[PDB]
Amino acid sequence: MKPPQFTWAQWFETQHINMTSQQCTNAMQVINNYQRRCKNQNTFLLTTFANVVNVCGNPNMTCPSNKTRKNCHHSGSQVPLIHCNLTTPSPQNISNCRYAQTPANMFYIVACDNRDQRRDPPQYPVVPVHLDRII
Repeated sequence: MKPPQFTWAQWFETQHINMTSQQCTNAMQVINNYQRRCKNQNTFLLTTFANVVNVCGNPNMTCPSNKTRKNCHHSGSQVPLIHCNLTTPSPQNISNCRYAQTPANMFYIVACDNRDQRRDPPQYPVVPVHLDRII
């Protein structure tokens, strides 16, 4: 779920780029405090926002998660990543939700769209809006 103060691009950056600690339990507190629930699984890509914007310039392909959508783009190269998995729920005290961490080196597929006219910076006309698949 996206909180209202974020554009889709800003929420993508928060969930998948800005890993605020190398430890999943700490990093996940940010996502979970914003969306008011402990997310069951989440991938952080060890790459830059600018690098993902450049992936939006690669050829269009069908999104693995939706046969009807053609706004997806393959990374071309692999990147390091960290996958976080919920081990310990706590729906009445989100702070005490714990995670495992799994490091890997994989390709990724992102969905991209035109930026939010009012709120996204003009610097980037085309932005990532969803992490569709890791492969």
